[PDB]
Amino acid sequence: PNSLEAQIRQAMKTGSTLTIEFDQALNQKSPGTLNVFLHPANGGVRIDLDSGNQGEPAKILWLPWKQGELQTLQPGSISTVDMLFFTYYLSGSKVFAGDGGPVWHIDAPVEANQFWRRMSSDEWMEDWEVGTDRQVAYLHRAGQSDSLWNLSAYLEGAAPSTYGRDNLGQAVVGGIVTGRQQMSLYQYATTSSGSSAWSPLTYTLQQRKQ
Amino acid sequence: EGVIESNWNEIVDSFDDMNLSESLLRGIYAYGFEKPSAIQQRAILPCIKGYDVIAQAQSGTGKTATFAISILQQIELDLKATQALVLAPTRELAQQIQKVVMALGDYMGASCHACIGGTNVRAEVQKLQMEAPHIIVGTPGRVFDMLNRRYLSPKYIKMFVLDEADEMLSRGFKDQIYDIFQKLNSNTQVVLLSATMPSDVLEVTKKFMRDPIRILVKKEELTLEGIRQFYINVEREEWKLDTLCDLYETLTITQAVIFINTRRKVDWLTEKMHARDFTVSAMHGDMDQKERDVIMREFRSGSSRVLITTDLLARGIDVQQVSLVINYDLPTNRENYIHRIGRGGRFGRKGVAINMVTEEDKRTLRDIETFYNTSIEEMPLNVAD
Repeated sequence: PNSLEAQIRQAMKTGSTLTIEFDQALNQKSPGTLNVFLHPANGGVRIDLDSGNQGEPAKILWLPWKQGELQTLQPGSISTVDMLFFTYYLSGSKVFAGDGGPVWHIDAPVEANQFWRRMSSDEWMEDWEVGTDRQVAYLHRAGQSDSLWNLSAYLEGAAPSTYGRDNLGQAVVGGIVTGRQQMSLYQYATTSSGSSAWSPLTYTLQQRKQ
Repeated sequence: EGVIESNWNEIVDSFDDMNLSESLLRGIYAYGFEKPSAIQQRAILPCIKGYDVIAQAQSGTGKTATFAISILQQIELDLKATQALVLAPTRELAQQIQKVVMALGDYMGASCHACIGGTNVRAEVQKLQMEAPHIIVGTPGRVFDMLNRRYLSPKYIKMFVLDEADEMLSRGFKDQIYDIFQKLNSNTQVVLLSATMPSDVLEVTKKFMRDPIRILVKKEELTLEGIRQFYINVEREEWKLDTLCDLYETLTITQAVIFINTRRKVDWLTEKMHARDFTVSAMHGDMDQKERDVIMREFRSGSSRVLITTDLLARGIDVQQVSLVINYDLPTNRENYIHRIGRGGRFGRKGVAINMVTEEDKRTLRDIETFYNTSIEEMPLNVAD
């Protein structure tokens, strides 16, 4: 009926359920705009680089995961409207987003102090003054050693968003571009319970201490 | 430190045997250089001659001096136009490059500007409209901006340097880099320096270069730095299962991974741990790609607090975080050991691995530390997650 590209946007907007399946090979592709092929999976969508298997061509914003490092999607890559944004599955991983800023994917075991340190060499961060603030979406698995995610030392604002429980659970993070340097981020959790529905990933207001 | 591996056998161990202009030599000696590094002895020459180069080099003043010297030697000084474009992944690095470039080119009359922006995106534009610097160094976003807005010109650019490419592609500049290259002339010399050499960096060299010169430093890309490795004397095989269950009573374990040498034992152990009331997911080599996709999602979600699997070697396990990892079956060699418990990347250097050692095991490998070439303490009677 609707290209899969559209069915997905439908789920994100309304707040239905539609699981996403990623091929591990996507992690070989640097953050940026990427040509991928969507396939109908078992009550969701599969994303890989195979044209066969009733495949539908699409052009997304992609942010992979990389062991022992951060991966960053640059704001200047965010313009084409209704373009879909996806990051690899979150299973310990944190995701931090700036309103018209970059979007970082952090490997699970990276101490907050250490990733904050790396983030701040980025132009958008160097453009974020001690004493002033910005909008920030920030997701982290629930009940994980604070030193791995807690940014209270650097940011003053609403507490972070979370996925899972007792440091158990998977999350998926998607998005839809709504202009230049603007996109509406969504999410869904997978747990022993099963796969939850899509929902907004809000951006609260955070002030910068140091 | 790995071992140097070129496809260019020429080596020059003096700056005087490189046919550099006198003024450039003055700058090089005045800056304190006396004899070139391993990477300079191999890379500077193929650059001055104009060939595309790939150099696997750690960050430092010596690495920067490789492409700085090369660039300065090619500049046509009387041509008051930008002739070289260097991309770095941050404002900070870019500015350090400018410093180095200016110092060496000090006696030559070579101009070099840094596309930073900062608190001057309107001010610095007033200087670029006045003069086209010989060499421009900046970040990909900022450079691409200046090209689109016509404050920089690609017309006389014959030398294009990607510094810390692995970084830049981690920081999302792949698009901006691809876009900048599409604006440069066809015959443009590409020099690429990167400490790592993953798939997308290789892919870049394949698109931007022709029959390039490779200077690589092959070394293990997985390490045990930060992993706390332990071993338990189990005496005999039969008493492994009882030891494993006693670890669960002693230690706090969110999730765990257990490595096994054969499939027949993965299936044996999977059912025995079912019988002992454990949320377990099993994985082996005989499975398809779509099957393993399923048993991995179970584990990544929490449906299984335990993944028991076999050494894959070709396929890396899709595991992000785990309380610990258990060698229920000792790997047969250092490479397999490092695949199972070694981590990649510079950060999050932390883990726990426990190795089970039968008496037969000791006979076949005298000393575990020696056999795998790493520290492995006997497990204490304390608690380490």
